[PDB]
Amino acid sequence: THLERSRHQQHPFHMVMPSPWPIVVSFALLSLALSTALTMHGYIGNMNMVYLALFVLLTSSILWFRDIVAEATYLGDHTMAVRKGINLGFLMFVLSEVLIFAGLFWAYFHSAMSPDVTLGACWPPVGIEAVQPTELPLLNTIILLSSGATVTYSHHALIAGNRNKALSGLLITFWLIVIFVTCQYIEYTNAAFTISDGVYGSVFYAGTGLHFLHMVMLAAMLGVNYWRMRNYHLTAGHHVGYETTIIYTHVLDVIWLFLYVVFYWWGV
Amino acid sequence: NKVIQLQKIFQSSTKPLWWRHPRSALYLYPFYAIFAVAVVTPLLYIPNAIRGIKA
Amino acid sequence: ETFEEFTARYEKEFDEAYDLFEVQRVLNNCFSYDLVPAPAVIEKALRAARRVNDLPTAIRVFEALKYKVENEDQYKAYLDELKDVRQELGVPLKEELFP
Amino acid sequence: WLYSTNAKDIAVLYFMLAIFSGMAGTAMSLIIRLELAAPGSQYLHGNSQLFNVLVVGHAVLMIFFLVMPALIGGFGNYLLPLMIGATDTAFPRINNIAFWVLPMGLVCLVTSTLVESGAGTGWTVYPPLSSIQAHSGPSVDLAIFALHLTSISSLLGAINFIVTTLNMRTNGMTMHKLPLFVWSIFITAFLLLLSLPVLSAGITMLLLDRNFNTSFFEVSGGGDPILYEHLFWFFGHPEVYILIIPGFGIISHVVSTYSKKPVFGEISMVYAMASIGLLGFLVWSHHMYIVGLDADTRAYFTSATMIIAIPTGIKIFSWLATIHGGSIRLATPMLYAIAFLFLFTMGGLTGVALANASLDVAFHDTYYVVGHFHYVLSMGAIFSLFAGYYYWSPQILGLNYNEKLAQIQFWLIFIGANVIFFPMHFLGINGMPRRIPDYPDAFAGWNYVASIGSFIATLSLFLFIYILYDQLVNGLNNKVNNKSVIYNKAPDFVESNTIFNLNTVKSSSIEFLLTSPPAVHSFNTPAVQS
Amino acid sequence: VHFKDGVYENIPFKVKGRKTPYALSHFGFFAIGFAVPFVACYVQLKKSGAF
Amino acid sequence: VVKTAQNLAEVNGPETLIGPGAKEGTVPTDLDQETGLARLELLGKLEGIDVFDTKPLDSSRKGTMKDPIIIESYDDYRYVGCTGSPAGSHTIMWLKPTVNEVARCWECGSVYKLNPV
Amino acid sequence: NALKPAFGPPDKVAAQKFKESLMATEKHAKDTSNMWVKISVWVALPAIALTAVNTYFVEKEHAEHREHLKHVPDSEWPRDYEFMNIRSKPFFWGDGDKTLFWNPVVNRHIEHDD
Ligand code: HEA
Ligand code: HEA
Ligand SMILES: CCCCCCCCCCC(=O)OC[C@H](COP(=O)(O)OC[C@H](O)COP(=O)(O)OC[C@@H](COC(=O)CC)OC(=O)CCC)OC(=O)CCCCCCCC
Ligand SMILES: [Cu+2]
Ligand SMILES: [Zn+2]
Repeated sequence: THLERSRHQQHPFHMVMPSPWPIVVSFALLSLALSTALTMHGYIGNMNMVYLALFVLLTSSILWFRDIVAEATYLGDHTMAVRKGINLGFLMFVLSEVLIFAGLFWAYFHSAMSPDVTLGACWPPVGIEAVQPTELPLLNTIILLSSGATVTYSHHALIAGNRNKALSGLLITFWLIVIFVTCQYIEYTNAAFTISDGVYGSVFYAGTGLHFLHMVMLAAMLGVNYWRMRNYHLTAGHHVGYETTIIYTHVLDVIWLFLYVVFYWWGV
Repeated sequence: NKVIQLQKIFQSSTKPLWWRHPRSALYLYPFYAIFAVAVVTPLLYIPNAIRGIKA
Repeated sequence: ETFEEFTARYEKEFDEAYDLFEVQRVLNNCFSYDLVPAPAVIEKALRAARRVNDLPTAIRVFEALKYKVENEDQYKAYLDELKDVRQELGVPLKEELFP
Repeated sequence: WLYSTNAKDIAVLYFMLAIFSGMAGTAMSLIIRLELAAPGSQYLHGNSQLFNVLVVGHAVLMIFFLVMPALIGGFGNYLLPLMIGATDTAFPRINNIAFWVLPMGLVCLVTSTLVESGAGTGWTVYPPLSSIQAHSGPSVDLAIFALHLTSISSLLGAINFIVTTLNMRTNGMTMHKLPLFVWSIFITAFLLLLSLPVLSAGITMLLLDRNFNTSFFEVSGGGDPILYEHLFWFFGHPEVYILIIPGFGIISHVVSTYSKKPVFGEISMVYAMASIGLLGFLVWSHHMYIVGLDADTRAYFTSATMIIAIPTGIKIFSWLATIHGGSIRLATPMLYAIAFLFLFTMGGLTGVALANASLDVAFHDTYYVVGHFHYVLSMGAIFSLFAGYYYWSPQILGLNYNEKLAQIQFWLIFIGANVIFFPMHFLGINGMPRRIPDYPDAFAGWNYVASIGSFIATLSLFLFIYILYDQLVNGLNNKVNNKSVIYNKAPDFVESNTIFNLNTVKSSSIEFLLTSPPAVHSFNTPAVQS
Repeated sequence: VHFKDGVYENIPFKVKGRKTPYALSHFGFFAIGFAVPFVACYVQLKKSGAF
Repeated sequence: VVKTAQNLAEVNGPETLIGPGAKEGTVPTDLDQETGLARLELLGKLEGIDVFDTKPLDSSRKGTMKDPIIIESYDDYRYVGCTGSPAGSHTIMWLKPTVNEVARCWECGSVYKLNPV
Repeated sequence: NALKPAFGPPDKVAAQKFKESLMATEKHAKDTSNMWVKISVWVALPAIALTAVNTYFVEKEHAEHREHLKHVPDSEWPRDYEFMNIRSKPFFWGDGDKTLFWNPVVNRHIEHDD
């Protein structure tokens, strides 16, 4: 027939209504960047406008995300190509966020590959004492190798159809990551060298610093992957809000292993 | 559980999609209160930041 | 490809012209090549204009022939060669018309 | 309307800002060149500050607020939906934040001058010059954030173009058959993705060394300022190969439209166009030959950045091959695209003279560099932006632009900006340094020659505003009289006039088969190709 | 703009039917963009002693 | 009264494209808690006929004016390409066969009609 | 009637390749997911069961090590180098705070003007 075909869309790609959260996030990125440069130089007195700028930005993301899940499970222009659009739009995105590490790995090969004169002739220098890889940093590698063996233990389990392994298998992975925040909170509270400890104090809390600033959003990504799977939002044949979480962690084994070999093993 | 229930409400709603949640009336007027202040007070201190008057 | 395969291909396509459009779109690419077309194929470029009852697309043949002849000496010997089939159809040239 | 997510109406907001930032980016260059008219500070009274503020205030409006949002935003958000066969972009909601952070990238920059200090750091914002002991106020704090808002708009503005080209084509549009303007930006989108996160660490580390005193770059602590010279310039040379690859897309469409002929070697033009993008990564310290690199490291780069002149010779000799046989219809996009083929290539010969490590040691930071990079920025990326506006203005706006008045705007740009940038090669071959408000008295010769020309080019730009006024008010009364040119392709020699109005547009792209202006839904059915 | 693909209705301007002449609102967008460095050359000279 | 479709044949409006609710204890099994137009593409993918076309136009024969090439249009102005009778033999040229006028393809010589449906 | 015959031909050849493979991938969602249960909860969780207690005991010898330095230095600090402590443009949320959270067991920073 053709009368219903003249009442529907004829191309698989999605058409979105005009949303105003585009200019809401833009106004937050102004009041983030403008206000974080004022309190460094006065003019306000208190450091809470940046705390305001981290609040209006992040609630603007979930209101952006509330309209997206209204399109994901409640309006649904997600065809095969549009499913391949985001799944390649995010797989090509993490090529950018793995290259920003090469903007921080290459500083570590700038102060240790050729020895400098302001420091000692050894890396790490005198006065600065590093943690051996046969200590609590080795717990940080095995707890992700166990994370890399439970994110795929629950990847196929959601497609498998049973909810005893699909629901409970993501709560044990979520608390495996909040416990990873606290063991990278030990070296932020018990290690000798600080952020202002010269060039070894600079890049060590940058290469491992940005690896800590991604778990705050990864655990926040599990914070909706358990809420949606309990509120029956995600499905077992079409899951984008669950697939972007696995590739957020399956590449994380590769970058942390490259982070562990030069910061700790080659870094002593 | 509410996925078919909300699908009756979201589809054929004749509303803006950011007003199409049933739990969305309280989500906006406090949000428009923190939006009406965070875009003027970083900018109202700019004539205070031109004369050297800092804090 | 060669000069002769050029002649046999475009003297064939002029026969199934059937319209004013498929004369001018085929007279175009019979003149928009690197080489110069033979008088064998241009005789079917005037018979194609007679089959469609349009005279200025037969006066525009001899003006496209004038610019793309590369020598006036190789044009008057080329003009007198076509005078056998240019006096039957009564096709003038643009300089004799003086428009 | 303000927050409509249609990709057509976003790209008209992109172009509405790239002239506002243009008439601010060239009013600063007016005062810059007015101060170099005579020795002694004439108009600036005695202030050598507000001259390293205006130079950075001008050089970043031209790069990041004119040529970036027009050749990628102003056109790529209008043509890559249209030529490929999409209805709009693949991610249309983030398509609106990629524009609306750009005025917020302006309030983060115009207020960076109005504050008490003024960021006198230059465009290459170097670490010990911009350190907190040197620059104290919040001036350079905002100048390293407006460079971050544009770094993040044009980053997600290129994720929007890899998952548009790779899946959202039509039926017969195979991967070997695309318009060259799409292969410009899709190749560019694999350089915008792989160079901007390098930059975003190279600026945030300078933020950390200014109010968090972490000493990535501070000398007291072993932090080099020479790490910045290879980490910013790792972004820097791909950045100037991003202002020219969409410039290589528009010229490949104009020069093969106003010549009634397909482009010479189209498959040869797409392989020598990613090879510019790929090999442009491997040459990033030719800017820093004198900074104390090794005698074999400079020996590699003096052989490696000459190989960028291998595929650019293919992409020029084929533009001298695609107009050899064919006709030439000298309208205004053909005038720009044929003076682009002479003034960009003279900005290429000065490229390979600067490319040597054995010859940059008598040319760095002189005015011979500014003579070289302005033949490939105001003559290679404005000559392809004027040849892209005039080529798609009445097709997109619907109104013709008084063609007899756009020819005098071409010549006042051609000879009224060659008079500025040609004597710069003479002041630099003697050794006049850059960014200076005053100079030795022997450099007052050509600096008055190059000062008479900046009123010529910026009188043509005042005329270009009037062309924009004649196009919007009585731009409908242009194609009904003999003011403009209507049909950009005149018919053939044996094509009769009464048969031309049946088969009018013999284009090779969808962009002209659409209506003028195109519809709000110009694709509501999947089109087919071959 | 969502609908009405007319002639002047893909631009957020108001070209025809304006109460005031359009050359006020067209040169007044491009000369204002020209006069922003001439107020950066004003409040930074008057602050720094010059005039 | 407004039931579901559960087959490619019946549509009869947009309110009949939803699926039925699934009980607690099991996941949605790709056919129950679906959405609509994603389910509409899936219901066509459930059968042996694609809802959308990824196939070029019939570029085998040339197409005269007495025997033209018919395209399966769905509106007035379906744009077509013309890359040859072997589909690779000449430069592309884009066309627009409108309502009861033909696109004539000056270079190749192919004639297209609309078939507006 | 006019102009509304049918959409297209229901050939049923494009079916039974995507539908039966959804059960074949379901098998690949079954036995491969059961391949990881013998190595996640049976290998990796006993691997951290011998590693966490290996680090539960070496944590306590360092938790007592910090109590020595925060108690007394017994002369003074060993006068740290010029790169270890830098205070150009001191911090803005407080007066001289090193970071968001820092204990004085490792971050004492006593000035030695002398
Ligand atoms: C996009 C790049 C771009 C462009 C177009 C220009 C254009 C111009 N620039 Fe600039 N310039 C730079 C980028 C650019 N410049 C950079 C990076 C520096 C170095 C800073 C640093 O490193 O210190 C620099 C530095 C620089 C100097 C200082 C030299 C030194 O210290 O290094 C001078 C002074 O003569 C100068 C002048 C000019 C002039 C007269 C123009 C004229 O071409 C402008 C007048 C001409 C026009 C009329 C055309 C442009 C106007 C438009 C609005 C565009 C049209 C487009 C649309 C409207 C569709 N420039
Ligand atoms: C925006 C466009 C652009 C483009 C396309 C180029 C292209 C090139 N640039 Fe340039 N360049 C800049 C913009 C650009 N540059 C800028 C903004 C700066 C820095 C200024 C600053 O720091 O402020 C700069 C700086 C810069 C330097 C640093 C000098 C210094 O600061 O000390 C050098 C030196 O190596 C250089 C070289 C080249 C070369 C070799 C090319 C080559 O790609 C060009 C090759 C092209 C051809 C040669 C012509 C066509 C080819 C032929 C006809 C055939 C082959 C040729 C022959 C066989 C001879 N550029
Ligand atoms: C911030 C924004 C500021 C913008 C300010 C920019 C100002 C630029 C203005 C340019 C302009 O408006 O010119 C277009 C206008 C209309 O032209 P048209 O395209 O309709 O075709 C006309 C017909 O085809 C031929 O016109 P004709 O040949 O019959 O007239 C002769 C004309 C030619 O001489 C000149 O152009 C220079 C003087 O001479 C005169 O008219 C002298 C009269 C005193 O042509 C004219 O009549 C121009 C008259 C002179 C205007 C002052 C010039 C100052 C340099
Ligand atoms: Cu370069
Ligand atoms: Zn054809």
